[PDB]
Amino acid sequence: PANEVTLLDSRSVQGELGWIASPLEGGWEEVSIMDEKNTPIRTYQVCNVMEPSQNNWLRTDWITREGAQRVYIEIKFTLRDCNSLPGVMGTCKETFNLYYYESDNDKERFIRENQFVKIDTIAADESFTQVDIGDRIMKLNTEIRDVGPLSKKGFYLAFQDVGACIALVSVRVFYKKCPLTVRNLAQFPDTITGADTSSLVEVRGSCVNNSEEKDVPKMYCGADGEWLVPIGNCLCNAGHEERSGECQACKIGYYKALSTDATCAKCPPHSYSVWEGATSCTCDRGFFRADNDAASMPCTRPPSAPLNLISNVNETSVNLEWSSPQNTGGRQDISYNVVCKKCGPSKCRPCGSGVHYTPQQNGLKTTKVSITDLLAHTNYTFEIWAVNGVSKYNPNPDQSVSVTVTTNQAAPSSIALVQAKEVTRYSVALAWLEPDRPNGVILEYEVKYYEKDQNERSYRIVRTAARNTDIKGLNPLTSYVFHVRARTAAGYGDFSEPLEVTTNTVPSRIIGD
Ligand SMILES: *[C@@H]1O[C@H](CO)[C@@H](O[C@@H]2O[C@H](CO)[C@@H](O)[C@H](O)[C@H]2NC(C)=O)[C@H](O)[C@H]1NC(C)=O
Ligand SMILES: *[C@@H]1O[C@H](CO)[C@@H](O)[C@H](O)[C@H]1NC(C)=O
Ligand SMILES: *[C@H]1O[C@H](CO)[C@@H](O)[C@H](O)[C@H]1NC(C)=O
Repeated sequence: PANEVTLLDSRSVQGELGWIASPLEGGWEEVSIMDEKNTPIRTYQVCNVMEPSQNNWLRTDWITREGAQRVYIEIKFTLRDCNSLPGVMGTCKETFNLYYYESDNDKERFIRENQFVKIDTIAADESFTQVDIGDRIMKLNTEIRDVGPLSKKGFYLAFQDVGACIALVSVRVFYKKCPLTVRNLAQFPDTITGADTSSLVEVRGSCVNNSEEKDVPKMYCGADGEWLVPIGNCLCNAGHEERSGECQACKIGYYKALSTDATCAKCPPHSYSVWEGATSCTCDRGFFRADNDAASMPCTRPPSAPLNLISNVNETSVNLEWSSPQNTGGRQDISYNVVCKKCGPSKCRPCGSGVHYTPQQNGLKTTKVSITDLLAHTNYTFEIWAVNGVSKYNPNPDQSVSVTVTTNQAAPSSIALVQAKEVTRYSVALAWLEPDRPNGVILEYEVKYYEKDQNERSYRIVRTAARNTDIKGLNPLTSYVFHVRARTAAGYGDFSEPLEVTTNTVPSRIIGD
């Protein structure tokens, strides 16, 4: 596996591994066993089970420990049951002994007779047998033992047969490491396991490119080569976000302003980021951000012109009313500034004075202002400007609309004749005269209507340029009241006397059928 590093494998070793036996003859014997396919595997067998005592040694070649302290030894072997051999009770054994000795000499010519250390007496437990199909062996035992802590450049493994009936099929020697990994944006290197089978090796992580440490990244390498639960983390730098084990630049159109931010966010309305790894979003053309700001908050724009600009005049005092613009851009910080003028295109200077202008004349949150005390018979002109937190960045006169007005201009008279031209079950067509004395240019007419009955009465308004209108979508057989008034730059005339019209049962020709 990725957590094991093989120091020796007898099955890999080609062509007579070869191993020192003592005695050289009559002890452990090398013989090749045939697998399913392909090549032979060198094994060692002895079954000297009729002898009173046996001491047969077999020793590997020198094995480097590399950097390992704790080394594992996996032995696969077969064992013939003493009971299956006739009359060998008392001589025959079911175990063999395993030893090692550490050495800096990789060239030892003879098996040592003293300095070895016993790893264990190895027994085969029957119930743990495996079927090995590859080498054609029905009952194979596998036992693993471990040694350490190892301090020298290498070591020799030795097998002592005391009188068993045994074939050593394979020997694999290895150490364990926790494999290279990335955890919480910190890299942890391949780490050789500790000195004992219980050891934990503390490893400090390194921040990946390109991120910064938040809390010191640390993780334990367990002796089984598994990492334990890490602590600490690194955070992706601004303009980057965690993907896989890496901090990758924010994708086009996306941004991350601070390292403490989780992931990349798409640029908010009317801002964009044209480069990867963006920490900011450039405002779109015609769009801005106020000094009081969040780069997460969308860019905004100066509003459109205020709507339904309506003038009323009384003597020298001009009262004005308007409505919120169609496009705020948008923000709720909108306010209005009024602009006075005197002309009658060229020149038209400010009319500068100490006038009011009540309540404000600038930075105004309401839709009304009353102007008082300016001079009497002259044409003035007003611009009402819709303002917001931006527009100091791009002021334009189309953030305002104008009304030309004449002071001391009288309001128009009332209408005094309004007629129902055609009545159907759902509609009333109206027509009316111009007022006797418009006293100026008529800008539009307003029809006001409602149900005669006060309960469930809804007041509605229709505006028109012409002197007629068709009021549609009404209740049938229902009594309604209509009034009309005209507007000029001097304001509204008084409404006409009420005209009462009851819808009838005449079919609608629009609906047909
Ligand atoms: C305010 O402006 C109006 C519109 O221009 C002026 O009315 C015009 O006056 C001239 C003569 O000065 C006439 O020839 C036009 O026929 C008028 N226009 C209209 C209403 O049709 C008015 O004179 C100006 N008043 C002041 C005091 O400047
Ligand atoms: C002018 O406006 C005020 C508003 O209350 C009103 O009292 C006064 O009657 C108006 N003048 C005329 C000519 O009616
Ligand atoms: C981070 O450093 C690596 C080398 O470790 C370098 O190759 C790379 O350019 C850096 N990351 C960026 C900005 O792509």
